Amino acid sequence: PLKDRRLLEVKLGELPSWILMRDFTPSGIAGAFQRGYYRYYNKYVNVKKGSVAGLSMVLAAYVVFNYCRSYKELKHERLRKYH
Amino acid sequence: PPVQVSPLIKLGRYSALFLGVAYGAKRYNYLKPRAEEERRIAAEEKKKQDELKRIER
Amino acid sequence: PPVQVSPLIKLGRYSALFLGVAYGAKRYNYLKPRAEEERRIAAEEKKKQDELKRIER
Amino acid sequence: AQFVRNLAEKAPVLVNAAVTYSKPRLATFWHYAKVELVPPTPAEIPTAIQSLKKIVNSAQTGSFKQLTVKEALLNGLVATEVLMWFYVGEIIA
Repeated sequence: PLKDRRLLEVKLGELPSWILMRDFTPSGIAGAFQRGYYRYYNKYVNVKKGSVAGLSMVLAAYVVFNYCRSYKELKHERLRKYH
Repeated sequence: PPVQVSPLIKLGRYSALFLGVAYGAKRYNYLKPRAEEERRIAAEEKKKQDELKRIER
Repeated sequence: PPVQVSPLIKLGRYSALFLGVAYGAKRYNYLKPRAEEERRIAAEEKKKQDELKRIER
Repeated sequence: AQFVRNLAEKAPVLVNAAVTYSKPRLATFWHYAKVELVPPTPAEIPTAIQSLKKIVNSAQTGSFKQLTVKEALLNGLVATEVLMWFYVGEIIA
């Protein structure tokens, strides 16, 4: 009953239908990053008894980010050659 | 409260397990000698470099 | 006119087959280095015997 | 000194208590793991092979392409689950 649905709702056959019904302009990129931040915020943070997990996630994410950034310079000391 | 396997997966699992066990033993056997020899010949090379810097210090 | 297997044996066979395949690969891997080294050290020994009879002909 | 050694004796009692608390949680894990004391039955092999052939049927004609995403995501994640055991066997190797 709807053209645009949550990408999980849509099927594989109409997969490209979803890919083409949606927009791509940078404004529609900010209007996505914002939605992500605000889902996280209003679901795990803006609550009267926020916990560690309300924060630890972004930290342990930034961690993996800056690990991926560094992969190149770390292929030079693998303790074993044939992995 | 255990949940009975949807048997497809109970099948798919242990097969692959023993496949990997065989793969590992095969890799070990097939790989040992090549590395042994490359390292021993590199040891010849390093002894040669040692005597080089001995005479070409 | 083939005669259907009394399934007991059809089971007992190919299992043992692949057991033996694994056994063989394992033996090959586990055995290569020891023989390599024993023979190379025997080669040291035979070169030494050669130089012995060279100086003690 | 000797008091610290006495504290160590109390700590040993505390360690026994730590073992005592761990065992019922472990017993719940054991209840899930107590299903098999011998290798799995070859009775459902038919069910599994038939489900596999039905998957092949859904595949060949191009009918599974009407699925929703979440289902295929789940399927692939459990596929990779099964897969990791291959590297596990390598570990044994």
